[PDB]
Amino acid sequence: DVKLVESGGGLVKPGGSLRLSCAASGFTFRNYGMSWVRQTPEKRLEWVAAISGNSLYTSYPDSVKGRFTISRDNAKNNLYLQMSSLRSEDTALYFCARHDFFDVWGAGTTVTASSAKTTPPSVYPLAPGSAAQTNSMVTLGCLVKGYFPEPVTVTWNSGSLSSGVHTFPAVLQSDLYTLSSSVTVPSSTWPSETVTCNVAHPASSTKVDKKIVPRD
Amino acid sequence: DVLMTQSPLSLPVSLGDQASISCRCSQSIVKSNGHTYLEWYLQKPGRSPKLLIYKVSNRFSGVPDRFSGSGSGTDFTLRISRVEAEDLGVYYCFQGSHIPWTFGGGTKLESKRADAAPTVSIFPPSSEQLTSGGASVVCFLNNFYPKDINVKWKIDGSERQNGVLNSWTDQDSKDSTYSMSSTLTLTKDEYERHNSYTCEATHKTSTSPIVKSFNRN
Repeated sequence: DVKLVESGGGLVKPGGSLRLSCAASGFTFRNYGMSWVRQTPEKRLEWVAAISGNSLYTSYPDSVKGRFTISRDNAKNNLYLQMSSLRSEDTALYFCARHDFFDVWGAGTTVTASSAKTTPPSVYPLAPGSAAQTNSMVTLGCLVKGYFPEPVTVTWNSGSLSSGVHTFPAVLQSDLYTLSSSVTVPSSTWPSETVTCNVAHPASSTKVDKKIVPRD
Repeated sequence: DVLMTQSPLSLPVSLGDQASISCRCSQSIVKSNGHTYLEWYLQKPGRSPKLLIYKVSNRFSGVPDRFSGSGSGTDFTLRISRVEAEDLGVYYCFQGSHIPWTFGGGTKLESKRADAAPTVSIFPPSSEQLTSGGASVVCFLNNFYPKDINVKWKIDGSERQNGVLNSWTDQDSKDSTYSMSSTLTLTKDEYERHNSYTCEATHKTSTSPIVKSFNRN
């Protein structure tokens, strides 16, 4: 099992610093060139830095030269990316990748560079408009509003209610994220059986459980 | 920099049919050793990219015979003969011939299915959001096909395009449908000045406009 595991991704203010790590296993690390490749929120992939197996040779695109420094500790099976004087343009998912043109990629670690402040979400329940309606199925929801940074985690009934759910991508409206999640159940099972959405926002160290009750 | 341009941006295909994706480069990617390091990656949502083709035409270990690469000059093609569900995701071309190494912008490979009308649900602002001075009206248009659907909001019968945020899920793996969320955010005062709130689902030729309404009272 050849593995690359990234870590060290966080929220940084513009002008701030961050060091990412990439732990490798399943191969002789010093034998392979390594790169960092970022994926932007628009999902463009961008090659960011490369280093030789032996550590002696490095390259960078001009857009990161003098800001980012790639290194490796072969004795530790670790690749590093030291990022400094960060701007919002650097906000991305940062992948660690191995040269054969990258045949092995890590899962990535998220970096976000922003002057916007860490903010817990407000969680609002979405119960059907007061009129009792109607068919076999009832759609309920939770509205998760005004948090920063990403991500949030949304579950239903602690994860035991997994079928029939749509959790939508967050949208950024002036410094803050809003997301919603829908769940559809047999109309016979609600409100007789409780439906609760659980929202976690690790950045703010917050969890909120919001039981969906019929409105009056 | 070699700019890599992919077309199309998105490609709906019926399972078991052929797909071909093009990648153009702004300049030669023949490396000085005579070789062309054109690669294709597949990225599935939730996952990291996976190598499928290297050096224009060589299938990476484990990659099925249905994937092939062609090309030479500034134009390169990935063909998938007979697409399966496991093949769906975003395809990226990549040149490793000249530093900086560069990626194409990606091509989204999607499955075709029968057209499906959305299930539409409208929600008033919760009482909890009102105590804080806000008012969002939420509309879910769930499990529809194709991806492009028109959502229209009306307030007391008058169209509102301004305070609305839409968000779309990735094509559902099990049923191949899309779902969408539409949010109309208003102040509490603005909300309390109006009565009928309506969320409307249409195509542009679809003779079935699905309307969902509430009156705040």
